[PDB]
Order: sequence, then C-alpha cells, then structure tokens
Amino acid sequence: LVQQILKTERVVIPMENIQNMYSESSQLLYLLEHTWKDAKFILQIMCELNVLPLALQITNIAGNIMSRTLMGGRSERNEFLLLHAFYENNYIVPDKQI
Amino acid sequence: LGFSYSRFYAKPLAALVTYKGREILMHTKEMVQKMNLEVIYGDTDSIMINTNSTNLEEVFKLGNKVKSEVNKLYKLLEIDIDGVFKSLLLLKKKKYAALVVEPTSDGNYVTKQELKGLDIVRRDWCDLAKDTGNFVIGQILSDQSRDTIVENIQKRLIEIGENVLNGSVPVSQFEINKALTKDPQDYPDKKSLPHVHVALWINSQGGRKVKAGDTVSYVICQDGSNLTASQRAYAPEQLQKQDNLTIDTQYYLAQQIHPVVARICEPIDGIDAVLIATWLGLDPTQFRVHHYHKDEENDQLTDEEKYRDCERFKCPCPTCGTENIYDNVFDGSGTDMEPSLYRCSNIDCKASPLTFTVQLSNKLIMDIRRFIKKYYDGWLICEEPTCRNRTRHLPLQFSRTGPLCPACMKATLQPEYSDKSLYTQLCFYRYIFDAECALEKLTTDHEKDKLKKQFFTPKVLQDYRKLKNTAEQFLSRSGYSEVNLSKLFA
Amino acid sequence: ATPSQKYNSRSNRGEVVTSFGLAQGVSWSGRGGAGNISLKVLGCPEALTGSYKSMFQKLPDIREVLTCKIEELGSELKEHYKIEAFTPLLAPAQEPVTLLGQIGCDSNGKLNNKSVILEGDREHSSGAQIPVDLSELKEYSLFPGQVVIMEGINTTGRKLVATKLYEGVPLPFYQPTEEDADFEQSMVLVACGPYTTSDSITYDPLLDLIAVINHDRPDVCILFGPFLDAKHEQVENCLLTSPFEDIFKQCLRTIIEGTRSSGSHLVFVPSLRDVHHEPVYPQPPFSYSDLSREDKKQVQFVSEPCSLSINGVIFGLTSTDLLFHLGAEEISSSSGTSDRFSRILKHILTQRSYYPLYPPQEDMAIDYESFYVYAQLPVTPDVLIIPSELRYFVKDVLGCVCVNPGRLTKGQVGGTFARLYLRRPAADGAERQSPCIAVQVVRI
Amino acid sequence: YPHCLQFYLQPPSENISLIEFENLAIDRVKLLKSVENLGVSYVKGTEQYQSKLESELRKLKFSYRENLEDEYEPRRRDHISHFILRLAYCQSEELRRWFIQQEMDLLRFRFSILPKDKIQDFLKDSQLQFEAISDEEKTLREQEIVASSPSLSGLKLGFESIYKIPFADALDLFRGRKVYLEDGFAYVPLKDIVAIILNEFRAKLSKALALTARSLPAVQSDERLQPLLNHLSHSYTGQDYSTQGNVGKISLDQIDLLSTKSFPPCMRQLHKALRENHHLRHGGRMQYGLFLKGIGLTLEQALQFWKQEFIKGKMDPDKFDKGYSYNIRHSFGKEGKRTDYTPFSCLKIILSNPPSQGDYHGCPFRHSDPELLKQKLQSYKISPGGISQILDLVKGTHYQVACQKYFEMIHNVDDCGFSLNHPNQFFCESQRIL
Ligand code: SF4
Ligand SMILES: [Zn+2]
Ligand SMILES: [Zn+2]
Repeated sequence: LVQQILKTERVVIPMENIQNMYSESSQLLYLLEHTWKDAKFILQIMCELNVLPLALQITNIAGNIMSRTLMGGRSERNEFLLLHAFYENNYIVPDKQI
Repeated sequence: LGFSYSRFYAKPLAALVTYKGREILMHTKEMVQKMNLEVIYGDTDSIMINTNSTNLEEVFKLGNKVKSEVNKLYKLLEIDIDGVFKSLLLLKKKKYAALVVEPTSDGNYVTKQELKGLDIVRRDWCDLAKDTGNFVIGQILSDQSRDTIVENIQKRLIEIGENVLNGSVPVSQFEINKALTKDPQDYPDKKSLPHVHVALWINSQGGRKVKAGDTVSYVICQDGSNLTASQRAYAPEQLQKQDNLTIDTQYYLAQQIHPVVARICEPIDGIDAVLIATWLGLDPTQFRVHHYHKDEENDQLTDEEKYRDCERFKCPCPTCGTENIYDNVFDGSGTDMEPSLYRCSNIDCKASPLTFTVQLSNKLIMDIRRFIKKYYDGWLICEEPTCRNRTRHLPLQFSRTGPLCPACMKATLQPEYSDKSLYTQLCFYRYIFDAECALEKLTTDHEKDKLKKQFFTPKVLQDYRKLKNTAEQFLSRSGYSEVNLSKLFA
Repeated sequence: ATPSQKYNSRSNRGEVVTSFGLAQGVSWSGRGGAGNISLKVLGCPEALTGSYKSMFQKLPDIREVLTCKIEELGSELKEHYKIEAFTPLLAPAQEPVTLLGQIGCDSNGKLNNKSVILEGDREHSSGAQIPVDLSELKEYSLFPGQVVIMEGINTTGRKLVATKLYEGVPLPFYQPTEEDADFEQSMVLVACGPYTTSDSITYDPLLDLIAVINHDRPDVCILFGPFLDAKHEQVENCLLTSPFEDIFKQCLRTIIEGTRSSGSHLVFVPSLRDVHHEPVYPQPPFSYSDLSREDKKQVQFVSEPCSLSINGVIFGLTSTDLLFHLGAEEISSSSGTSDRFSRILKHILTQRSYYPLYPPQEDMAIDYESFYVYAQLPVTPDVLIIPSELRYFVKDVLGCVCVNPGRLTKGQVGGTFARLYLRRPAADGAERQSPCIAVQVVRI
Repeated sequence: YPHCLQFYLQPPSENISLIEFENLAIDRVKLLKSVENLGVSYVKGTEQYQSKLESELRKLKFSYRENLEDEYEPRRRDHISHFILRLAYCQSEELRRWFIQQEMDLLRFRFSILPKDKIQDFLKDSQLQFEAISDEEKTLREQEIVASSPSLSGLKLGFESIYKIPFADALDLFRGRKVYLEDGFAYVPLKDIVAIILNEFRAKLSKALALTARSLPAVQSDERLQPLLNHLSHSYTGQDYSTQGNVGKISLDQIDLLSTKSFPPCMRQLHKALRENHHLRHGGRMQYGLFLKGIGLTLEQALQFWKQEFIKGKMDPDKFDKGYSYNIRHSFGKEGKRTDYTPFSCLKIILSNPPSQGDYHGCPFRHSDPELLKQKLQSYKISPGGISQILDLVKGTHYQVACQKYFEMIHNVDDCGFSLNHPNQFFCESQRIL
C-alpha cells in the first residue's frame, strides 16, 4: 500500500528477529522508530485517499451510521437509503431475516 | 437486489436485470461488428476495441461515433471513453499486460507500462530463465512492429540455444536455489524433488545440516545412470570439482527457458511451443510428446486427424512373436488393399492373424481396461506453464472455470487424461476393424465389390463384426456418447 | 505338467487356524435348504441392479459429493457433541477454536505427521486448506480423507496447533423385529478368490471348495472374486484360446452344477480383478442368463459393496482390499502395544462408508456419482466380511464381528475359508447381543 | 416430398449418439445456407430454384424412402435437426431473424411441392380443425366469391380449392374488404391460405425461439455442445473440403498465368504485392503460403520460390535461412496445427484479421472500399453490367455470391454448378474446366 499509494518503501521486521533486538539499546530504539513510522504511514495513507470526507458524504447521501460505512459493505448503505425512501412513501418495509 | 443475504432480495428482478444486461452486450457487439470492426474482449460492462489505426485523432473520432450511435440507440445508458493502449497481449480471460497511453497536446502521448495477472510464484527459476523472460517481455512491450519483435526474439532464442549447446553460458547461470519448509527426511514426495535430494545428501554426507527455512543451491547434470532429472540433482561445488559428470543441456533447454519463453510467446499467432522448441535445438518430437491434447480446445474433423493422437493397436503374433501394428482396416495404398488382419507384419510368418480372432478379442479387452483406469486416476495438472502442479486431490476451492491450483494460488487445474481422449481412443478401436464403413468410403462400386469378393467373405465379415462389437460393448451405454434430448429440451 | 503340483501336494488340509465365540469341533453341519431363509439386499436404492449410468464424470459433481460428505458428517458430529458453532479455517482467533475438515497430505507421497493438511468445508470456510501441527496432540489416528473435528489454537490464521481430536460416532445397530427373532440356527460359508494357483488354470481349489460345500451342506455360501484373475500370468499376456466371457460362464456353470445337490444358496460377489466385468467401483451384479427355474431360487448375484440381510442378520460384503489400502496410509501416535487391525476397523465403522479413503489407491477406479448413492452403510452391520491379503483374523470391534479369512489360494500354496454360525438370542437384555455365535477360519 | 410438411412443435424425447447429433446439425446448417444462396441468386418462381432446392434436399437425406411407422428416416432427420438448430440460433436477435427467414422459405417450397389433394388433408390434420367446401356450395356462391375477391382478373373460379375459415383468422384479409363473408365464414383461395400459414408459422417460431433463449444458460455447462452454440459460423465452414494432402503437380514457372486466369481476386492481389514489393506482412505471408501449399506445391518448391522472391529484395540468404525457413518447414510439417497447417477459407478470410495500411490480405469485396473495388475490377476486363451486379451484391453482404458471379463471368459459364466457400476450391474448379 505504501509502495503504490505513497510510493515509499517500508522495511518489514520479522517476528523472529524481535527478541534479538531487545539485547541492545540501539535495536530497541530502531524498533520504536519503526512503530512510529508505521503509524505515520497509516495516517498519511488515510489522508491521501480522503477516507473521512468520502465516508461523511456517503453516509449523508445514504443516511446511515458512520461507523457502519467505515466498516464496509455497500448493501447496508443501499438498504438504508431504500428504507428511508419507502418510509417516506407510506410503505411497510420487510423485517430482518435470520 | 442480487445479494442472497440482503434485506431487499428479489431473485426474479435480478434475473430480469441480468438478462437485459446480456441482451445489451450482445447488441453492442453485433453493432460494432456490423460497423466492420473487431472487438477483442467483452466483460459485463466493458468492450475492448482494436481500431487497427495509428492516428490517435481518428481513433478518438471513431470512439465518439460509437458513443453517439450507442446513445442514439438507447436513452439513458451511455458508453464512455476510458483509455487507449499502444500495445497489448491478452493471455486468457481477465489477464493482460499493456502500455497505457496518456494523450498530450495535439498528437503526442506518453506510454506507461501496466501488468496484471502476469505474476510468477516460484523462486526456483535460474538466472538464465529470468534473463530470457525479462528480455522477451521487454521486447514485447516495445513499440516496434510484430514482425520485428518476433524476429528479434527468434534470433535471441537461437543464440541462447547455440550458446547452451556449445557451453558458453557461465556456470553461475546454472545454479538453482530453493528454500525448504520441512526437514529433508520429512518430505513424502522426496524422490521427485531435486532440492530435497541434494539437501539430504549434504546432511548425510558432511557437516552443516539443512533445517527449515534454509536455502540450498543445486544443479542438474548427467550422471549416465538414466534416472529422472529430479533425482539427478547435484551441488554446483560438487559438480565443479567432479570430472565424470557434465551439464545436462536438455533439462535447461526444455524445463527452464522454454516455460518462461512460452508463457508469453504462446498468444502470438504463428508462434507455438513446438516452434520455440525447434528454435532452441533438436527437441520438436519429444516436445509434441510433452505437449497437451486439450490445449487446442479454443478454436467436424477428418478421420486422419481425429485419430492422430490415438495409440495404434499393438499385438504380438502368437506363433512368431513379432509385434504387429494396426492403424486402419487396409494396408498400403492402391491396388494392393490386403486386410491388415490377413498377414502378420513378419514376412517369414505364414499364420493368418484373423485365425487368432479369439486372442485379439482378448487383447483388445485389456487395452480398453488400461485406458479406462487412466481416466479414473484423476491426475490434474496446472495450466500455468511455470507451475505445472501435478496432483490427484481435487480441491473444493473452484475458480470461474475449474478447480483452483493450491500451489500457485491463481491458476486452474485441468485433467491430464480427458474423457474426450478416452472416447476418441474407443472410437479408434472400433474403427480399426470396421469394414462396413471402410468399404462405403470407396468412391466407385467396382473396387468395393472386387475387394468384397476377393477377401471379405461372410466369415471374415463376421470376424470383423465381432471385433467391432468388442468395443461397441464399451461404447453402447457408457461414456455419454449418448445424448438425451429429453433433458436437453425439457 | 508342472502347474498345480504344490497345492495338490499340500499337507495342511482340514487344519483349523482360527476360532472365535464358543468352542466347536469340525462337524459343522447344517440343514441345507430346509427351513425359512431370508436373503434380502437392503440400504440405499437397492445395491444398484442395472449395468451402470456413465463412464464420464464432471468435476463440479465430484466437488458437490465431497462437500456433501463433509457437511453431513460434520452436522452429525455437531449434533452428538453439542458443539456451539464452527470456526472458519482462515480466520485468526486467540482463544481455542473448533474446526471441521478432512485430513489430507500436502504432496503425492505417504502421509506423515509433518505433512498433515486440513481442508475445510464449503459451507463454513469455503474449501480452505491449512497445515496442522500435531506436536501437542497426545492420541490421534489419521488417514487421508477422514472427516474430522479438531480443537486447537490458530492465532495467525495460517497454521493450526491441534490440541484435541474428537472421536467418531458409529451408526446405530439394526433394530430387530419380532419376526426376525423367530428364525432358527443357520451356517454361512465365506470364501474369496483367486480359486487357482499363480501358474495353473485347472482350478483345483475351486473343486476342493465345491467338495467342502457339498460335504458340510451349509445354509448359505458366499464366494468373492476374482473368478478369472486379471493379474494371472496366463491371463495378462492373453494366452487363453477362449474368450473371457466363455471361461467365466464355464466356471460359473461348474460351481452352480456342483452344489446343486447340497441345496445351499449361493451368493457371488464381483471384484475389480475380473477381466470380463467393468472395472469401476461400485460394480453391478454378475450378468448370467443361462439359468434354469430351479436354480433361480438358489443362485443370487449381488453388487460390490453389498448390504445383505441373511435371516435378519446384516452382512457387509466388499471384495476390495480396503484394509491394505487404508492401513498403508495411516498415522498414529502409538506403535508399541496397539492393534492396527482394530484401529482401522474402527475407522471404517465410524466413517460411514465402504471406501472412506480419499484419494483411493492409484490403481482404483471409483465413480463418485454412483459411489455417493450405492456405496454407503445404511446401519452398522451385524457381521462385516472384509477379505484381504493380510493375515486372517476375526475381531469384535464396536459390537461388530469383522472376519477376514484371506484368499483361498495365496500364490502357489493353498489358503483358508471361513464358516459362521448365526442365531438371534432373546431381544431383552444388555441391548447388543451378537447374532453371530461362532466363527471358524479353516485351511483348505 | 413425403409428409414432411410439419409445424415444428412437441420437441423430441428420443436419445441419439454424439456423431448423429453433429451430423444432423451440420446438414441442417448446410441446407439453410443453400436456401439463402438460392433465394439471393435466383427468384422463388423459376424451375432452377425448385430443381436446385429439391436436389439439395435429396442429397442431404431429407426426403427419401419409408419404413415401419415409427422410424421414418427423413422425418426424424428433419425434426431433430430443426430442434437442434433452435438452440444454436436462439441466442442473438439477428441470428433469430436469420433462422426465422430461412425456415419459412423451406416451408413455402415444401407447400408448393404438394399437389392440390394432400394440402387439404394436411390442413385438416395440422392443428385441430380445418375445412373446405364441396362443389355444390362452391358453385352456388361462385359469383359472390369472385366479386369479393382481390384484383384477380376475370370470373374464372377455376379448379383451385376454396376454403372456408372463421373470419377472425382471416383478419388481415377482411379488414380491407378483399374476401367474401357469410355467417362469419370467409372463403379464401390457395394464395391467401398459404400467406396465413406462413404468418402463423412465423409467429409460433418467433415465440418458441424467444422462450428457448431464456433456458439457454442451463445448457451452456456442457463441454460437448460448446462447439455447437458458439462456433457454427465463427471460423470453420459448414462443410469444408480443401485440407492438407491430396494429389497435385504444378510447375513453378506457370504461376504467372494462373495468377491472371485462375487465382481469385484476393490471392491474385497478394501475388501482385509479392512480385512487386518483394515483401509481404505476416498476414499476407501466412495467407498466401497456405494457399500455395493447398494448390499442390511441395516443401522444396515453396522454399525455392520464397527464397528467390526474397533474395530479389536484397537480403542475406543466410538471413532467410535463419528467419523464414523455420516458418515454412513448420507449416509443411507436424503438429502446431489448426492455424499453420490448413489453408484459409472464405469465412476465415472475411471475418478474421481485418487489414490495415501496408496489409493487402482480406476479401476485396468485404474490406476494400467500393471505389477501390471498381478500380480493381476494371483492371480485370470485367463487363460494366457485371460490375454493377457485383457492387449490388456487395451491398447486401453477399460477398461469396459476388465471387461466384465473378467466376462464372471470367470462365464464361452461366452457372458454376456449385457454391464456393474456399479460394483453393475456386482454383480447383477453375482447373477442372481448364
Ligand atoms: S469471396 Fe472468397 S475467394 Fe472471393 S475474393 Fe472474397 S475471400 Fe477471395
Ligand atoms: Zn507372425
Ligand atoms: Zn499451479
């Protein structure tokens, strides 16, 4: 994702190497720096795609909960839009099946 | 609407919508063809157009004309211009590499390389194979004409094969590295794995022992003990310091460079795997043996070509021991039409094989048994030329076409011995003894009656009918040569 | 001149090699055809009667058959063990989870503990495959194609560290009716081929078996194939001067005419090593039209495998060498003091099939569309007959008496056959009371 | 010719073999294509049309001897072939229109064959109930019938049968006051009767095809029938003849004469390009090499021809050996088939590999511009009336019919006696007349 969207390489630390990094201060500091850079990379990738404005607009048109459209699923948003439409036009909507 | 677990599920509405979509796609393809233009791909919302034109302005005008006609036909549906390619190669459904074109101001453009579905999983590929693959893909993605690209690729392959046969390739271009996941002794497949064999030799011979996650280098050579190529694996250090052994150029020419070359050069018309094999050396016939039968199922046949791959009937003469080959009813061409069953292939033998009608009718039977068991062995092989994963277990994870390969996660397994091959072999066994249909094939009645009276007495006709029935018994109900129109129409 | 010398010059004739049940002598004499005899084939659609349906399969059909197998077995185990819910194979979960799948190896070789792979069902995990680690498992017994429910730890979603293996549950026994308990004592002889030595065509052991059948006059006689061995040296090279069908008809006529005075019912079970028959499992019954009206009541042709009730007592008949095929590709945690035969018999009885191994042995043709219908166990058989090239035995496993007398002729020397005494005791008691009273494996 | 006049309903429930299935499909496709060709080249009222159509029917075994009630062979052939081709032609609307149009011409021809006796029995037995009138009623109302009749000249109410039908079923006739009505019954002669039968047949066939198109995805899964639904007109002809092998002996120096006299326009254009520019593109090379292999050239002769033509282009002979010998030897040799071994057919030339600038392959009547087409044909010494007829047929997408007329005109025959579907067959038939 960071190679495509951000066009920046990201080193990967295998889980096996981690315990060895605890034997010296510089390696643990590098591990902490790796975590910091990872968090910054997620923040940058989220900002690049405009995830928050897209979610806000989509939930404004569809009329559902922001957390549900952040989770994912087109069907939930379309279902909420159709439920709003049917409720406005004096209709009986289907119940939930399980 | 089309989701089974939705709240507003409606199967009839979804079916109607899909039917209208198929109708619109068919109408669009028909109208483009009626425009006298060829469509190269269509996927459920997309139509790819090969304009056969170099002027970008003319391409844009033609696309806009298509848009105008489509939007005139309908009211709300509107096809759109999305992008143009400068080069392209369709390998199969939903798989291509290309040069996306970005038009600049007034005529010029910018080309960017795009690839999808052209990923290679195995890291077990040598340096020479990767070099040849990158060279051929770089030539293919270039802007030159098809003839120039093909000629350059042919010259490169000829030079590579000549160098490999002569030995100009450095030994470092022969090392093959593979990483282990289990201990060398815990490989059930063991014998067919070269890296497992060499790692086991290293562990049981000297010092440093290989463990899970380690990488081992091996090279294929010629011991002279006529074992399988996988079992013939040695170490590059071992090969360099040993004198009795030499490089096996056949393995590197056939199983190393040819796969990576043919995985890209197969789609091009006029080029096939056998041509590439001939370019690299004296391979062809062994490669057609190595070739696939169902591969050509993308294009009625004549009797000489439907039975081309079928195995001829082989039977030893019970009194002289000489093998006899049967391929059709008669023998030779012209006036000398003696029955193939009249005299055995040995000149000195005076026994008529037809007199041994029983033995033949016995032998045939087991010949049918063998080819049946093969079809029921269930051997599946991966369709990707670089993977070639052979297994008998049918995975429950299916793709849109067939079973999905478990080693290379994006590939479909195909039967190694198809049902159609067995049906054709049974038909060939029926046909090699069918005098009834072999006499009507004669254009004139004179030769037909002459051969009928000279050799084909009612006794010989009854013998040939019995030999036909030997295979007709297997073809009668079994094999679904039957077509039930009751299930076909109702 | 030479052939059939060693068998004819044998000295172990009449020696009893195995006994089970109650001690009995050598005078095993029955009533022959006297009394009521109830021979009926039961189960699914009746053991297949026609020739066949196809010689051409479709891969989606096989996929559907395997998915259905996994789904029904998993549902039955879930209903038994009261499992709350299954977990997808690919979904990570820190807490221990239960998974439903089928065992399989990751290569083309022999299964071992380092190469186990669990393949999930289509309903839950969409046919996903994960490696299985058995380092923390105490007791287990695994073979390819075994529908199993595991309880383990899968924290990364790419490997399962198994901790518990649920034991399978067999089918309920056949419930006797009031009429079934009114029958009297009966005797059944069982023999399996080949009926001739590896170098002869005279079929002397067949004549010896006919003489024994005439002498002992049993109530029922079951004869397994092959009657014309496909692996015989004179057969595989096509030296015979007569068609295979004619020789098979001659042998069948000799068998039927020989035991006509005894009045004992004859049951012929085909095998995949018969040249004149179709080599596809399951096999249709033998075809024979030159049958008189008197012999139609004494000669019966059944399929393979067959579920056949004799006097209300269910027999499971199979000619394939299931024990040798399954026993070679099994892994267990115990090897010091454990009975391999009992373990594989438990696998067979708890897997609810006549050929549970998948994929089968390399030389084994199976039509899965017909396998799914004509080759399932309806209930747990009262007596299981599984002749095999291994050593003869008779074992009581899970209330079922499994008898393997071995081939009637092993190589150049003679073999053994078996005889069973059948009678149904009083219904009330400690539930399971074995109808099979005594079994005796005797050399021929 | 027998009682094969049947409305195609009640699909068969018999079972058959694969070979019979494919032979029936191919035979029916060939018959329908022949019907179209006859209708385009001729008219529906000449002796040539009927004679050729009945010859095609007899050759394809669709009207022949009888048997014991059940297994009348031509009836079974016709029924099964029609219901097989319904599946193949039910997919697309254009295919549906083609199938409906061609199937009605056969029905009209069959109805025209029958004498005025059996048609009454066929009408009575066909659907449920149909009737005619006797001589007494025909004579009693003769004047009213002739007065109500259309512009049919004279008062001659001849021996042609007159049928009484319910007025509603004759709607298309009685709404314009062209028939006689009495107690709700319309009296109609044979012409309007057959018009009504054709209308009902068209309606029922269109409805049946539309219904069949819905249940098509249930059968697309069969791999045996895949070359049926999608590949009945894709690149393989209905029944092709010219393949590899055969017998022939043609000299190398005689090619120039056959280029003007025998070769079809496409092959001759390719020959002109090869002889002039001394080089051809991949499509032209493959097309012309396969054509030259088809006419009877051997490996040595073809290699010598191509080398001599390419050396004149000032290249290295070793470069030709390393660059073009391989392709020719592969084309003449073993497997690697279905694209480099069988000479191209007319359908493959027309529907595949359209040409571009620098490419001279393809069909001139299909790909080349009409103005360039006339400019080309004027160089071949073609009569202007023939040019006009060829251009008229080119408009109606009858390219192969235009080439048939081309052959007939250039070789000075009224009818070539066949239907061309292959350039090699064109050459062979030109050699036959010599
Ligand atoms: S109809 Fe056929 S032979 Fe005639 S010009 Fe066209 S492609 Fe050539
Ligand atoms: Zn001989
Ligand atoms: Zn693969």
